[PDB]
Amino acid sequence: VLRGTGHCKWFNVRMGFGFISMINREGSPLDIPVDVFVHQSKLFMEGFRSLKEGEPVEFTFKKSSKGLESIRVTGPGGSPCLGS
Repeated sequence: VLRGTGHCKWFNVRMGFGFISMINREGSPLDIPVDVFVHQSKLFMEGFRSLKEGEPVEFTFKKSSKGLESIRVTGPGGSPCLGS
């Protein structure tokens, strides 16, 4: 279980998932961003779960055979995500 921070790259509510651009990993700025998969079920917020393109996020994630995958995604300071 690693942590990172960055921003929603895209999120498609019809698909129920999207990607986060990670720009900081384990507390270190990255020289090139790396994307992280995010499914609606992992979004920390009340009511309908989505992300808005560009919204800033903090998250835990893991490695898998299908790229990096988020475990739990919040807005800044662990606050709820905003969504679209």
